[PDB]
Amino acid sequence: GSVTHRFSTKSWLSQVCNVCQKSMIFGVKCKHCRLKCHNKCTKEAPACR
Ligand SMILES: [Zn+2]
Ligand SMILES: [Zn+2]
Repeated sequence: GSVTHRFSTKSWLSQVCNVCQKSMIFGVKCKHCRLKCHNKCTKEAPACR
């Protein structure tokens, strides 16, 4: 079928990117593995195991 995980958007308030970690509120939820990362930051964040 497809091994592509679907990401979602989230922005609480006091949350920080789990990749570059900076002043902002950007987060993405990856299923199959369950991870959090900037709106994208794919260049920094690793590959969804
Ligand atoms: Zn980031
Ligand atoms: Zn995943």
